[PDB]
Amino acid sequence: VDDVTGEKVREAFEQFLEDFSVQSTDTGEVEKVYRAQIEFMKIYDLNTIYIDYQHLSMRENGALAMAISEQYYRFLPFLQKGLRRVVRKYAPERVFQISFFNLPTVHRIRDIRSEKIGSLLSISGTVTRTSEVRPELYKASFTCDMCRAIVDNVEQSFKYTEPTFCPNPSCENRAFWTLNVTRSRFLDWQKVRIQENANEIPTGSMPRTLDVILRGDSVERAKPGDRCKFTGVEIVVPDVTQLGLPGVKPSSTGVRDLTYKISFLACHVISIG
Amino acid sequence: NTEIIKSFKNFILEFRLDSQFIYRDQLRNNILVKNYSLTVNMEHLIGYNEDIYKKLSDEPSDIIPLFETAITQVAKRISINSLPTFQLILNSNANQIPLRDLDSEHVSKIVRLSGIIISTSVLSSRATYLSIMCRNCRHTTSITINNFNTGNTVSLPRSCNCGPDPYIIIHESSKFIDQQFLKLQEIPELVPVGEMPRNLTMTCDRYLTNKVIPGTRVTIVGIYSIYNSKNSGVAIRTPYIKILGIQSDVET
Amino acid sequence: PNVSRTIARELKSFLLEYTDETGRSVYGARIRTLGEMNSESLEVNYRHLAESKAILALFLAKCPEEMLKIFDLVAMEATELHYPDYARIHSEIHVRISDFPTIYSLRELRESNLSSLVRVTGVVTRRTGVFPQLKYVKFNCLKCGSILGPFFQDSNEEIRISFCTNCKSKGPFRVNGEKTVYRNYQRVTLQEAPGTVPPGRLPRHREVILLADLVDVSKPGEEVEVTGIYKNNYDGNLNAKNGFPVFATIIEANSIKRRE
Repeated sequence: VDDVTGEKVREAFEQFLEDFSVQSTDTGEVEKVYRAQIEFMKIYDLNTIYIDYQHLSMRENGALAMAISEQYYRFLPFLQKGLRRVVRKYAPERVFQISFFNLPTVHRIRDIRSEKIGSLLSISGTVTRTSEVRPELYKASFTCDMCRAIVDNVEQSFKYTEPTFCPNPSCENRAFWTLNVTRSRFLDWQKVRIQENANEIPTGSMPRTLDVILRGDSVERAKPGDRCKFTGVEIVVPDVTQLGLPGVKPSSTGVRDLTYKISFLACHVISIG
Repeated sequence: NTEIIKSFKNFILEFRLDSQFIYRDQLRNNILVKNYSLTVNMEHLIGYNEDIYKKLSDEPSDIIPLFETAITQVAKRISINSLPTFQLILNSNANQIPLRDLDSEHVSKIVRLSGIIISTSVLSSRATYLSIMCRNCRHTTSITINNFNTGNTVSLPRSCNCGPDPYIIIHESSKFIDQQFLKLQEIPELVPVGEMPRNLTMTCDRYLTNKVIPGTRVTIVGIYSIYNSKNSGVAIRTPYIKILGIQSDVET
Repeated sequence: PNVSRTIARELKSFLLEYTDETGRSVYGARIRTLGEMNSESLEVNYRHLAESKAILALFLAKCPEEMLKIFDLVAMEATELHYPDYARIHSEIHVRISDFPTIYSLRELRESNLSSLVRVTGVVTRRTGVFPQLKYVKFNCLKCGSILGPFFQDSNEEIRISFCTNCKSKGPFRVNGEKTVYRNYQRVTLQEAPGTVPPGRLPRHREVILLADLVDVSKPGEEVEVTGIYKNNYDGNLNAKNGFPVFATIIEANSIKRRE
């Protein structure tokens, strides 16, 4: 089902960058620029790409980008596997991040609504109160009671938990959340608070904010107080601290209520303005 | 534990300078006034025997509560009902350790030093001998604590099964003592040119309370010990000096 | 590994047989300055070792947490041919690796500089008091005896070494105050120097652990140059943040230089 159409967006994207999306010849951009973008990262090894959004939508006439604009969150397992089938036919300690840019529209803070969860969009704002750079886990090696410390798979999510199946000892799913730093691959991120631009808003009534996560190789590119555009994803984060203004928050029948709020994720930041 | 009493019980009875012997005349004149203590000069231990002071200098926390029961077996050779546990107060003069250089090596060692006292506290109560009864079994017992190492080193047991800690302290038959909790600042003539003057906190036992006013120059002989309350780090303890014998000057 | 015995005999010749500038081997005339100050610290330059053997210069930047133990264990038996009665004065020497220019000011610390020797300058902001640390976890098991052998929890880790099947079954263990070797401890933070700031940005903090010799070497307001290592401290790392598995990073110091 989703495995089927997940390979279709995989094989189309794998067939996309193997072909060229640039027409003007004899003045640059000749013969599959994305193959030429690979070899420059083969010399330098910074593990990223910077591909256009319009250039994806020019070939199939938006037959593919409308899914990538809508169901963007589900396809990053399938876009990462599709890129890794390409470079192993090209290039011989590796991780890869897929950055987009050149979007048609710029949205604002007041137009943020929950019909666009897992989609792609841009936003402009003012950067305030940056923080420090810290590692995040993203892959664990949690051992067990027996000497088999084999743990390179499950529970890389946003919960800091360890796995349940494939038991090393003869026991069941024992205690969890162990991170043995001998083999675990951390990336770095920081947290900033974006604020709406001054010369758009009406009469001054404390304009609303967000908190944005900058993952990967985008760190310390946000200056304290300059305007920027960003990438599309809009996650929601489980939190505990929201209390005092109650609604109908559904319970979990270990009892725990669920409180949600909005947080923004990025992959490419551009400092226009 | 065994027979180190008799190696000290002969020290009180038989120590003797030229004509008049001291520790059977200091033990008798401190009972008629009802004073209940003793003052050992620490040079007279090592002149009489070196093997005794070898044990006392190595592991002092387990042997001074053995000498306190070696006195109260001698005061029943003089008085013949209520004779409590005696207290041992000692003083000497080897070499002052300044307050700035107290390393991690001097844990549980006899250390003397000097300084100025800043503040005191209000008195309190510590228990020595208490009586316990269980709530369901009602099996009475008696725990006698004599050692002092501040929070908890000796506590209630777990069974005489019955529940988690079924024991109650009975307040109608016990004995209690005092504690004082001073503070001590180093002398400003060992000047901290780029530092502030540090400080330590001591404890005092039953017969050294209310002896010193804030603002004096003292010399203090004690055990540099450690305690682990959380009242800022991982596996971090805190230092304090269990005073046994404050040799102040003339108060002036 | 078990290749360490090949390492032990072959850096020992660079404590005795490394000479320079017409005799006077600088690490034969260095152990004589131990003892007469009695200080358990060997100074070792990095340029004086990298020019001879380029193999071990790589094995300092790769994993110095297991490399420096072997570099300390044979460092005892270099002094023992000079001072044979040195088992009883601290019984231990740790080492003092000199300059290795990795990080420029403060802010180049990514994943790619993890668990490696980093050299960094800064300014001391504030510092705590001096405390003892355990360094020797000694149990209080009720089934076994209360000596029980020396076990090591000497990190920022606080190891969950449970006592199971000690004498006949799992005896309940605590800690006592008996016969263990404590050592000093003092946390001092450090921020970026005001001369080499980029325009506009605030300076950044970092926590530095000192250990057992280098306490009371700082004073608040000094241009200090730390040559520590860089690890991934657990034990309360963002306790209210479990949706973001974000770890705390503390530099454990290995040397301290003043302003130059």
